[PDB]
Amino acid sequence: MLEVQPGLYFGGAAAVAEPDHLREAGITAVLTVDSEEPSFKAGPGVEDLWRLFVPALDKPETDLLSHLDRAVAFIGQARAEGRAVLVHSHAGVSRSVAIITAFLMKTDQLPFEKAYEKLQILKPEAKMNEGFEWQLKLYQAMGYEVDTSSAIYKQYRLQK
Repeated sequence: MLEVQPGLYFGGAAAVAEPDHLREAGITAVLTVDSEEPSFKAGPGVEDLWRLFVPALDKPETDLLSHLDRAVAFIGQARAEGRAVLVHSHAGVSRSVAIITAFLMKTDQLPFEKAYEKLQILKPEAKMNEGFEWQLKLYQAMGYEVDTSSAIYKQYRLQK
């Protein structure tokens, strides 16, 4: 695991491996970006845990742009309701980061590279593939928002 802001963390397998390790941090909401949606062990607090699953792989033609709005609102509402959010994936380097960045970006209208920086800082390991990169870049343009009934969107999706 690893923090990004007060009540913002991100990582991989060993992060959401054992949920008990979570109650340590004070996390009661978990956003997941992985090949398959996860299972958690019976444990205490696991049932009052928020969960949002973004279906994605680390491949460059994985549609993340269509989840950026929802993933950001989740982390947003999560915080507005109290809890520590954990954005994770098999290795919290691309998928995870990708969205972490996206949040940082929208929240304070930040230029892709500006927000992606603070992440490069915190984690040098940060290697977000090019697809998520231009998808995020594209987000800047759209106004850090995604108008599904927009020609840019409809085309983007058309291809992908």
